[PDB]
Amino acid sequence: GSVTHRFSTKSWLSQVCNVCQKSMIFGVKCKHCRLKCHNKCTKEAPACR
Ligand SMILES: [Zn+2]
Ligand SMILES: [Zn+2]
Repeated sequence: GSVTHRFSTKSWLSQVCNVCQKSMIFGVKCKHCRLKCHNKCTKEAPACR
């Protein structure tokens, strides 16, 4: 079928990117593995195991 995980958007308030970690509120939820990362930051964040 497809091994592509679907990401979602989230922005609480006091949350920080789990990749570059900076002043902002950007987060993405990856299923199959369950991870959090900037709106994208794919260049920094690793590959969804
Ligand atoms: Zn980031
Ligand atoms: Zn995943």
